[PDB]
Amino acid sequence: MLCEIECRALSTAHTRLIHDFEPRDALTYLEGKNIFTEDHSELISKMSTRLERIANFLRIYRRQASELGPLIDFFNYNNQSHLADFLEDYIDFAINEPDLLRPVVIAPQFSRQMLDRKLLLGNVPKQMTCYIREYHVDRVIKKLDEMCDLDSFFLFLHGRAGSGKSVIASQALSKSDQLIGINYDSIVWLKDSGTAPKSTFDLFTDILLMLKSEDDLLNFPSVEHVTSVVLKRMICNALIDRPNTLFVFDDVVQEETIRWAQELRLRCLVTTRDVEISNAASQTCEFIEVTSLEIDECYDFLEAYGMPMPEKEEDVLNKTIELSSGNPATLMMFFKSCEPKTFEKMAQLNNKLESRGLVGVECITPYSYKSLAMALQRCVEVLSDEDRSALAFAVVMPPGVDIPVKLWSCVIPVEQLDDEVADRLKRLSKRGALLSGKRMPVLTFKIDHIIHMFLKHVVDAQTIANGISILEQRLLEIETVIRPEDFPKFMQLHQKFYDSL
Amino acid sequence: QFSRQMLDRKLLLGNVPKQMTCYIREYHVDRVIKKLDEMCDLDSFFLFLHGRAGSGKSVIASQALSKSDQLIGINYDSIVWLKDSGTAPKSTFDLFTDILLMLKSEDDLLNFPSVEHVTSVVLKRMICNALIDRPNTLFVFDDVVQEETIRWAQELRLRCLVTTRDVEISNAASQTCEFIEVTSLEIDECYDFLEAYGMPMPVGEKEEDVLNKTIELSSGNPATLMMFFKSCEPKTFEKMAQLNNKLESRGLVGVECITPYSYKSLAMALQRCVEVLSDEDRSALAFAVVMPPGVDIPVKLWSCVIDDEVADRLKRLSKRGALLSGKRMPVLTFKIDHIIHMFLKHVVDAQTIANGISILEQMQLHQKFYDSL
Amino acid sequence: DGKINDWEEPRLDIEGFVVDYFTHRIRQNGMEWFGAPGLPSGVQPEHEMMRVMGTIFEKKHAENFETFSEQLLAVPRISFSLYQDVVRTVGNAQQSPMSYGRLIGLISFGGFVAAKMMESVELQGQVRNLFVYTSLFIKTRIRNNWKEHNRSWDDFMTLGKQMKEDYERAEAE
Ligand SMILES: Nc1ncnc2c1ncn2[C@@H]1O[C@H](COP(=O)(O)OP(=O)(O)OP(=O)(O)O)[C@@H](O)[C@H]1O
Ligand SMILES: Nc1ncnc2c1ncn2[C@@H]1O[C@H](COP(=O)(O)OP(=O)(O)OP(=O)(O)O)[C@@H](O)[C@H]1O
Ligand SMILES: [Mg+2]
Ligand SMILES: [Mg+2]
Repeated sequence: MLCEIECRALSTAHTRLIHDFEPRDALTYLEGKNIFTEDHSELISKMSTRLERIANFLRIYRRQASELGPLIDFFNYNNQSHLADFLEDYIDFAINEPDLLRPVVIAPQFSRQMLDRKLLLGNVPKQMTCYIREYHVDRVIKKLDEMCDLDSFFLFLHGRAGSGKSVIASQALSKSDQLIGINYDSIVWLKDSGTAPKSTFDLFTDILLMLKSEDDLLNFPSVEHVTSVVLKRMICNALIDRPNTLFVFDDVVQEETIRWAQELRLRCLVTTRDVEISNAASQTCEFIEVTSLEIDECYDFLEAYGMPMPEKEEDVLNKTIELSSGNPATLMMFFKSCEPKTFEKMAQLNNKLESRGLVGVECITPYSYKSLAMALQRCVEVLSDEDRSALAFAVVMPPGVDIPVKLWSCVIPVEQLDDEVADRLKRLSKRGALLSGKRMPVLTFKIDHIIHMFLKHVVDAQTIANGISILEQRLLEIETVIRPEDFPKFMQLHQKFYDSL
Repeated sequence: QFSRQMLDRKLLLGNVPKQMTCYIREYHVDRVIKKLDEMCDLDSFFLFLHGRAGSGKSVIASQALSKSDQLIGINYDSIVWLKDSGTAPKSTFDLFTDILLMLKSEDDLLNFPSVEHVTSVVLKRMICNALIDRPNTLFVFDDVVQEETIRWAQELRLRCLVTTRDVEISNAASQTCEFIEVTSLEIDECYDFLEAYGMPMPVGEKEEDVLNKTIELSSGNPATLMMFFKSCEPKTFEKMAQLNNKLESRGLVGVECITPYSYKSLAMALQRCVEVLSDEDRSALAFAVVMPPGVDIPVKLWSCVIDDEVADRLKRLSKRGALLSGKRMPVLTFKIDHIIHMFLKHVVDAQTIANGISILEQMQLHQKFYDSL
Repeated sequence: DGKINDWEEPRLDIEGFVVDYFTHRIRQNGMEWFGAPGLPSGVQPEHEMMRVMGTIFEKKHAENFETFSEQLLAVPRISFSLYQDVVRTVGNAQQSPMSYGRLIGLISFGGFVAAKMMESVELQGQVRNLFVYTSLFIKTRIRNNWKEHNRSWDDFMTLGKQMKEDYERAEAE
């Protein structure tokens, strides 16, 4: 049995083998060195095509051979030293001059054509070319490049629903010309979105089908009554033929997927909303959060996708940006909704959002859900009993404020004290990016506009009242900066907001 | 790095979990390796890695097989690792169906990924036949609960490494039996452990008092410590102190959370440990709550709360789950760890404590404690 | 016995034929499968013919297209075994495992289901899986057959051209 490196070599040699390798030339010889049995030979010789034979030949060789020597020797024995040297070189570089292997041996042989093929066969979604959040796309690329030589790993691209994780993941893989081909030998992109108990299992049944996409699948087994161990063993077996595969698990919700990926020792790029699932790992974990688009980033977005570019006209735009809350998913739900190109009809929308929720700006963009709301519903349904409640009472709070704990400790339901409100608030920001916070000068939390617009039309308004006037009882018992302890005396600073209910 | 890759592919095919490297309790790991090495040539044996739920058995087991190709390579040809956790009657059959499947070839498996409906007796005949085409194989039965697993193992003459919370399951093995106890972590270890994972590391009594308070409240439980570790963000002693008081107030549920471990808290873990005790012990222990934790208590004292039908019915709890610990020489005394107490204190129905209380005042060396209840 | 055939050429990967027809049929419904992978060299001549045949086919053989689509969509998640169960009848009945007829039928039926799936974000994200299942189900059958039964894309192309005309010839009679 070969190791991954010895298999990468064969893989890298493919281009050469397809040109002048005829598996039959090697049968008598390998039978002689006791590597192939007469059966392996017929399983190989019988195929109707040379590529078919090469494919059968390589599966048996990876299983039976214990090193490339016999194959290297064979090629010199058949006067095809050009193939035997390539395999011998690859290995000598791999062992004695790594990090030179890719530059010298691997990279030389690889074209954009081959790269775009790997992507198709990998099921990678077509790369968006309009707006390209360069910073993030290159962070992914840089990290996938420095991690590429770890046996297995987890690169987490986490962020709020719609932040643009998926789009980024695709761009990083489609944009680079090194990653898929040089850094990694191939890729497998699969969308999870599992929520049921058998979701992870179904996920990995596909991975199995994926890794055996070029095997005989005439009698591929129904897996309805197969156990998890068996599914795994089968995936491990199939992995030998697929060295250095990058697995992209799109939209992971259940920590089970992380667990399986780890047991299978895969190299992974995971896109998720709940970074806490990474806690299931014991493997090397790296992260990159897809944060909300900055103020000027929303502009770049609005620019390339049509929208004009600005006194009182600018204000109107700044309002979209405030309501969009830097969420690319929501920002896009605007463009497709603003028939005109006038900041007017644009304003129409903005207002409608201020009048109905987000359901107003309902749409049919390339995103999965109709309204970012439905997309947030799921995040909410995966929260703890307590958190889902704490998150509910955050309704009664101004969007875009750096309000400190004691102030939150009012509306959020619960020796020690209310450090726990901080804990619940720290979780709603970790598991869904529903809220956020800053370490200093003094620890605080914030609730963005879109997530406030969401929270509004989701709780029997009889809960807002009960709370808004339960703060109206905590204010009496006691600007771009944080209100000092002497300020949590009043809530009138934000009255245009605390009263417009 | 080929011999490394080979060792690692053999491990990946054996369902061996990827070993944890950040922290390695070298003593126990080397111990398992050494013994497995000196037993490799028998016909069938039973190395028993036993310890409290989450003391680090499973983790050590993989580290043992993952260090070098000494075991999986020289001493043994291949390995098969399966997590049992069996609790029902057909469980053993189900566990060995997986064994059978783990033994066939790749094409075999593909064409028949499930076992036909056969009798447990027939299955064993099949396992037995499949076992000749696979010599010198080390089997690892992770989390064995029922003795039947061990007995079927003997019936098949398998060389096994077994991880279990209950040492008694070995009273089914007739041949070779070696043991290795996975004890709680000494203060030293907990420090190396917490350190390895970038935990603070004290400067001064005040900070040390905090770390030791945490070290104490977990009785050196790797699983609970790790839960503490990942629950400690900021990652400062002020936060540590915060967690510490959350435990002493709410119980093991205070640091409940996702970790490599399959249970969110030792609570759920121990819950099943209890469930597998003679109703007599499931209540013999479910009383020891109203007692001072960490303190050595001699039978005579214990008698007053649970003698010989109390000097051993309590000795069991120490062998079946490690919920208590026996200590003889000088006096035969049994102590309950703080972690265990924290467990009972919040499970033993709110009232069975108040009644065990009264019938106990027949003590104040532990004033702050007894009062607490 | 030999050396690199039509169907073995990168530009003719069966996945290209499938992603394409799927993207196509879906557009013929106003919808647009934004999740579709990208074609390494854009739409190919052989891809266009597939659309034609795939179109001719859905018409004259739409028989069980809605019955089968029903069976496929009657589950929270579509699978490969289920998919194989449903489609082991599309294109052939009671034969080479992959005749031009079966190929067309499978891709035609696949694109059809792809559209229905799109008309519902719940059953949407699965178009990706249907793409895989359709690609693999054909792939393993063109494998050890097309060479010995004398099939190829060029041949298909020759046959597609005639069928295309003979069909438009009748559309005006
Ligand atoms: N660069 C971009 N160009 C166009 N639309 C974009 C871009 N980045 C994000 N979007 C918008 O956000 C969604 C696309 O990206 P993406 O699906 O990554 O968000 P997401 O974080 O993956 O969603 P979820 O978190 O629910 O998986 C769609 O609304 C899409 O239009
Ligand atoms: N280096 C380490 N050594 C031991 N445990 C560790 C280490 N790093 C983290 N842990 C934590 O230890 C616990 C897992 O240990 P392990 O699986 O042996 O326990 P166990 O004795 O098998 O429990 P059970 O008896 O319930 O199976 C988890 O909380 C895991 O995160
Ligand atoms: Mg996404
Ligand atoms: Mg275990």
